[PDB]
Amino acid sequence: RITAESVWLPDVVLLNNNDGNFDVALDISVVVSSDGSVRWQPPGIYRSSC
Amino acid sequence: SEHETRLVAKLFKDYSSVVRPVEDHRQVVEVTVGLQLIQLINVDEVNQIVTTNVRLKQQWVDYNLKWNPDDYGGVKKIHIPS
Amino acid sequence: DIQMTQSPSLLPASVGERVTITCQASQDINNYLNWYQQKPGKAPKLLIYDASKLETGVPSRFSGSGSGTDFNLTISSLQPEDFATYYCHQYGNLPVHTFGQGTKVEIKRTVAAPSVFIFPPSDEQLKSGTASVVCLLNNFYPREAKVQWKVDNALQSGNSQESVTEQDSKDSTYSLSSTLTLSKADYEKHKVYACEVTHQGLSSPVTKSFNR
Amino acid sequence: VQLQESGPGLVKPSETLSLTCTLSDGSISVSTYYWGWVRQSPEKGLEWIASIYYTGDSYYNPSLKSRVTISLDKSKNQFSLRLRSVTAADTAVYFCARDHRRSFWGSGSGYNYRYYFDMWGQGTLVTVSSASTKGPSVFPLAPSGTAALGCLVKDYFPEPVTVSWNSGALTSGVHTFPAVLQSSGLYSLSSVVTVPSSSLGTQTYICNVNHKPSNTKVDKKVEP
Amino acid sequence: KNEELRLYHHLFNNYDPGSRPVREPEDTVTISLKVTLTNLISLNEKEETLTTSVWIGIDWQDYRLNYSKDDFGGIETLR
Amino acid sequence: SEAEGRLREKLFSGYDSSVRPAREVGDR
Amino acid sequence: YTENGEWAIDFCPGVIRRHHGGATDGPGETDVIYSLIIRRKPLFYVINI
Ligand SMILES: *[C@@H]1O[C@H](CO)[C@@H](O)[C@H](O)[C@H]1NC(C)=O
Ligand SMILES: *[C@@H]1O[C@H](CO)[C@@H](O)[C@H](O)[C@H]1NC(C)=O
Repeated sequence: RITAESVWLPDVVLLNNNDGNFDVALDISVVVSSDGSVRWQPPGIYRSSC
Repeated sequence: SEHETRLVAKLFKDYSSVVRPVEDHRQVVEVTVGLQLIQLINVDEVNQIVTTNVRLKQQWVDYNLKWNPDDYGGVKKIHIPS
Repeated sequence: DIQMTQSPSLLPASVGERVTITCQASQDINNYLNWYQQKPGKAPKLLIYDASKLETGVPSRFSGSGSGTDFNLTISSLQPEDFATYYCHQYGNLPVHTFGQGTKVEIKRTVAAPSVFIFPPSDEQLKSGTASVVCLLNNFYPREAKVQWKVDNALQSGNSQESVTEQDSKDSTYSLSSTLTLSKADYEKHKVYACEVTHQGLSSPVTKSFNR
Repeated sequence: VQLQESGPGLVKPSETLSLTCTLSDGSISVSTYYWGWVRQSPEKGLEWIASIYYTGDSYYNPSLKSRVTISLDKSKNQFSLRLRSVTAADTAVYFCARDHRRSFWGSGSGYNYRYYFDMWGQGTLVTVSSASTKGPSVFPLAPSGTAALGCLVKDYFPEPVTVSWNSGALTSGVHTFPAVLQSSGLYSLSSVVTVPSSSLGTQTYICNVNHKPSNTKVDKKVEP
Repeated sequence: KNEELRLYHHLFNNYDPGSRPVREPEDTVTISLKVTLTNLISLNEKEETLTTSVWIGIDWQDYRLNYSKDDFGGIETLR
Repeated sequence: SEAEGRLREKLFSGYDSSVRPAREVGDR
Repeated sequence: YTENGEWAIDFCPGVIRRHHGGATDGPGETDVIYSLIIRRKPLFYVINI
């Protein structure tokens, strides 16, 4: 379990956000398996245009 | 990744973001600016403020950030923090 | 307008040699000159810009120098991958460009005399109504050689075409063919046919001939 | 990140040669670049044709300015060349190139500029001839301590032709020469090979010539 | 080589932004001040708040950051 | 967690978090 | 300059003030005060109220 800023992350963002906030609410940590698999489940408070 | 890691290490070994990215101080940095309007958020008439969502595309050349792809595994493009 | 003359048109050299190509501008162009390298079957590649500045990723072996009129492209230690055709390019304040003539850098070796062969037209080609006489120079260095066609000891002109191959890696030599094309009647009108070869590596010219 | 030329490889005389250069991973609407065309020929060397700015400003080689029209297309990120009244002297390898413009400031004078071609395409060969597809004629040039022989390939069009000796078995000492464009407008060459004299009677020598547009396949046995 | 880099190294390789640009402790630094108002955004009476958009021009002298354009190829300004 | 620390130091030696993981150029 | 919809800037003098210069007051202090004298345009209240 490694802090997310220590590893490479894809720059996945909410493109259709309304308030200009693109990214997640908390970086938390990624879970890295021995085979190189990385799972990341960050929280996000999102205001999307509808 | 190994090639790109080596390249990113090489490019920023002695890089400076303070001075303009020119090979001569008389050279002018030429920037192409293009605005994209995504959304017209609001038009406040009382305070006379228009809120918009935009992308501000900026294109220029950094003459200290060139490399030969053949020396780095054929890497022709990278993404780096601004 | 501005014209650029590049010399030499051919610069034989060996690995480790220091070579220099020169470019002369008709007018004064300050340092508004770039240099390009081009390998066979490839696009030109920028080496030096502003007549003295090395482009990023270029080996330090290449250097450029000069002011208005006269400019230079020097290679300090020629390497196996530096054999190519080099060009000088002139530009102004507007995108108007003039390229100098190419300068080829080839592999240097000792002088090799040609093997001269002479082949008549086949009877099938005569059945077609034409006649090709093929005179072959095999394995000769340098590229400079002269071929002349003689008909019963009468010189020809304007009816011979030359073709030459590139330098081969194994022996670093050249090969040439001269084809002389005539009609069947003109071919039959004369008896003896010869090709006459002059080369710096030959003590005297060598003639190869046949009779019908 | 890359440039790609596209256009007909053959143009009839007096027609219009049309070429189009497409950008890969880039935009044509950049202020620091012009987009230009440069042709290379064996007899003329490199020769710049024209350049165009994204705002539409064009600059031309004075010799070719009358016949040249360089144009732009921002939607497709393309730029094209149209050379009119094309003749045999226009046969050449056409490269599309990016003219990198650097701007410099002069005190009291303003902007002054410098140029170099930093990006080139692969280069599209264009041949200008009124001839049509035709098959080669093969003639054996029979030999006279080492003896030379060969095959003469005459009057074919268009290039190229692949020559092999003994189905590729014989390669050492084999030399195939570049094609020569005759006054008739048709190509020709000779493929020669030197062999030991003592093997002339013991070894068989056959030349296989293959010409793709005409689908001509000739296996000519060269013997005395 | 960009002369700006050499000028920056000359001015900032030995420089203390935490110290005032005074040769003696009791010397005073003089600041030339201008305030340019771009927009008067609002005056909220309920909150008694004036919202304005401005930009402040602030000029002064730093003897440590002094240079001549002749010694650096004609550079007259460095950002 | 000495073993975990050793594993972390082994993994993050020469690791660039800004570099996308692609063993070969063209790998998605 | 685009004037505010409700407020017109009539005056804006600036003054450099110095104070606390006495011996007992300790080291002297200074500041710069700009006095935006602004006028309301009451058209909305006249029309609507
Ligand atoms: C190029 O080098 C040659 C040989 O050293 C010299 O004679 C000539 O003046 C040089 N030309 C330049 C620097 O333009
Ligand atoms: C600043 O330094 C330059 C030389 O770099 C010198 O000519 C000048 O007198 C100096 N100015 C001051 C105010 O000390």
